[PDB]
Amino acid sequence: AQNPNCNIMIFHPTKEEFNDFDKYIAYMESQGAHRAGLAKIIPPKEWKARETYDNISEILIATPLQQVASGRAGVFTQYHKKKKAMTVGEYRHLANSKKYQTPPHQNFEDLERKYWKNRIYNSPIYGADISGSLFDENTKQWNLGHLGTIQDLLEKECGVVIEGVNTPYLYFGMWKTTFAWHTEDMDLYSINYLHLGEPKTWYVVPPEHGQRLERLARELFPGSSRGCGAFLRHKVALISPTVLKENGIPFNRITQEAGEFMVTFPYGYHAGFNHGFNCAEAINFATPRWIDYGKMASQCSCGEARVTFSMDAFVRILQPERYDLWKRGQD
Ligand SMILES: O=C(O)CNC(=O)C(=O)O
Ligand SMILES: [Mg+2]
Ligand code: NI
Ligand SMILES: [Zn+2]
Repeated sequence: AQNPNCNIMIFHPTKEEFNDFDKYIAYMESQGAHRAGLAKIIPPKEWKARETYDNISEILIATPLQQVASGRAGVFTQYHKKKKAMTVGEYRHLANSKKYQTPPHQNFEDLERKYWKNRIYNSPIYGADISGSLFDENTKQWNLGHLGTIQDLLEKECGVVIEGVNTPYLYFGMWKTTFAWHTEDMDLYSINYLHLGEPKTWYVVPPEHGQRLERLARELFPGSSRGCGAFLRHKVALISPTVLKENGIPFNRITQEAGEFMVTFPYGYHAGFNHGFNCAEAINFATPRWIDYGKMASQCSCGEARVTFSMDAFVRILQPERYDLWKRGQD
């Protein structure tokens, strides 16, 4: 069995290996990459996503989200308070202001210590989930707006043609902006490219151990757990590495820098934070190996998780018994 300790693997494809996206994901899995739940891909030195980032300031962040925490430093939830629209140039100036900027620090480990000690006492503003792409249309390799769609994969594997579309999303971050513990919708893969700016630190639980994280989360968030049998789908709960280690939950950590891709694998729980002003692009995708995960994925039916148009067909075809209850949650 390849990668039996479920370590995060780092790949350095050549320009020739970077041509065929599906084939390289399958290669990474042949080496056991998926057992970690997360892998890093460093593009070949010849590759670029676009020529420059000098002309992005007029992108609009229509609904910036202020991430307000409740709880204790290692075990907290966050809610998202909607703020007035601002441009990327306005948001970058805000991120760099004395109120929001990254503090002085020694290295990534010192900054991680400061994040976990102090996150709850601040409310950073995240420009998340913005439909769009920063890949140049002429970038032919690993262009997140030109991937094979999940609807086409389902059709290729299972023969059923379905409605829906699959497009990327931009994330503009600042110091302490936070992504809560989650797997993807329908336990899909994700791919995330850090286009510019400061790093993003990730935490991940191997898919084979995801139920250990879920049982801890039910213990730590007991009211939320009574409210919903899949409340991590709400994407609001945070648990620190120290707390994970105290409770024996297997996990790994890695820091992504500008110019690097991360891939999350089906049912790989992940969480993390941004180091300072940055911009990432991410999209979900599927492979043949995903189908069995999609069929078994938990679902939120309490009404909180509210998701995209295209998840309807995935539930309807892969989980017909759950469809009626899930759809009631959506309506
Ligand atoms: O970058 C973020 O805030 C969150 N991204 C992801 O969870 C992902 O790419 O799957
Ligand atoms: Mg612009
Ligand atoms: Ni994710
Ligand atoms: Zn729910």
